[PDB]
Amino acid sequence: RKYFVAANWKCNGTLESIKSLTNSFNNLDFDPSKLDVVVFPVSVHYDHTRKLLQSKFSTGIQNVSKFGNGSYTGEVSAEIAKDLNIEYVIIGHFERRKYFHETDEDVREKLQASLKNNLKAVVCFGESLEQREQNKTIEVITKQVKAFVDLIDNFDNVILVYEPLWAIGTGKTATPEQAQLVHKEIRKIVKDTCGEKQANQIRILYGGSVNTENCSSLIQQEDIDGFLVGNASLKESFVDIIKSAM
Amino acid sequence: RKYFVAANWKCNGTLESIKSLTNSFNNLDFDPSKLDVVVFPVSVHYDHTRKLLQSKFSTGIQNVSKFGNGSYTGEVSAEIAKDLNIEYVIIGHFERRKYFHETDEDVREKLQASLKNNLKAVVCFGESLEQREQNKTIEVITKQVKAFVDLIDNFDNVILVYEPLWAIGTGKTATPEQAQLVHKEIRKIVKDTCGEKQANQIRILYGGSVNTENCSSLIQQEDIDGFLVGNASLKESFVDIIKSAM
Repeated sequence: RKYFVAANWKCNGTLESIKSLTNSFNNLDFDPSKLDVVVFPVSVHYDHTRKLLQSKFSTGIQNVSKFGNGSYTGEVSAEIAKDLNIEYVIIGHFERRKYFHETDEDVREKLQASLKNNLKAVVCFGESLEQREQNKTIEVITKQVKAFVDLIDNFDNVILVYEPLWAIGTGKTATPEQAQLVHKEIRKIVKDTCGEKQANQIRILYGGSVNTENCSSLIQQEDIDGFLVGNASLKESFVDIIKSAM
Repeated sequence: RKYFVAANWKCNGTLESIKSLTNSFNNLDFDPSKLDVVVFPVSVHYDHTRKLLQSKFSTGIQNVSKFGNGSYTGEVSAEIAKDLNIEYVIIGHFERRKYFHETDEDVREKLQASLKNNLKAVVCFGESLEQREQNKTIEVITKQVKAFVDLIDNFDNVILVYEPLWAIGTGKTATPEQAQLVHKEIRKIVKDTCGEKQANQIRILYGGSVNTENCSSLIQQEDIDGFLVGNASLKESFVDIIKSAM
């Protein structure tokens, strides 16, 4: 399984800043045929980033519409993402599940639009603090996954990401092994709703806080196939994280 | 005062369709100092459009984040737009109030955010079929207007837009004379809480269905200063609409 290393710049950046960060990322010489590296900039920051990052790097956008083209002010569609050659899309990131009310229903509609236009989706999920304290993890992750897992046609064009929300700001932090458990559990869920084969080929990323100190300790985990890094990806040392996957 | 005319492409357009159109747009010789003509392409189309369209044409985005920069996957913060030199932004467009639960609170917030970053806004609002149908347009409009209007300090950088939602859809169509009324009321509300000066200098575009055949009928109205043209702006004929205002 090809390790997956994604950079989620979220809503951050300035022309000059990306210039620096990208020029930095370029220095690391990696073989994309062995490893996948994806940086997701800000909608309006896309064309800037793409023309700065050497092709070895892959790029997507942090979001896609649930509708096709038409009267949907403020929305970018998979239709457009395609004609613009954007290769990946993040869907269901908890930050949009929270501040914007996106739902499983929406994530399904979004996953479907993307695959129909040949986009590659990086779909996210993960139980909450309260949900975990109710020993309802496996349960939630199943309801979540089973909400779109049926739409995947080619298990190399859809990337799963686990977001341990139960830690998102509480001093807490999933141990490289605690994450590992949920992971292997996600995959099982995949096995029994798609087939032993499928699950052994779909990549499942970690979503918790990632960085230089734990990256290698994480990727090394049995069922963690890389990660969707947040703030650590806005610093030039991010190259160190990519390495841990080389 | 200065007539304002904008093209709201919404979620429509490919790299080529835009190349071609924009060109059909350049041909029209108008003074950008006597009239305002603004185009709003899809986020991942701003750069492409901006470069292809000439200076006489102002360009902007269709939505701006209510939050500043930070962990907000999927959003575009006003500051990022300021660093990008995006001059205009649309806010509270009914489609975003509907499909996405944007509120009067949000609008208020995004406007205050846009202005902090020297952006120029085109804020939208209007009542529903049920609301007009129960005689309340003036009650609604005032609320929606009193909701954010006070933030305005330079009555040239914020442009109000009315949207006859009660028609939009209902196979109906507000008449020029009707639109005019609502417009004089909006103006008044601007006056009542900002002063005659502010009031008589702010522009209030139409926002209902505008086309090569009724633009005249509306612009002519004395409380109509231009419009937020939809589908028609995807055609080369849009120019004739700019013309109705020059």
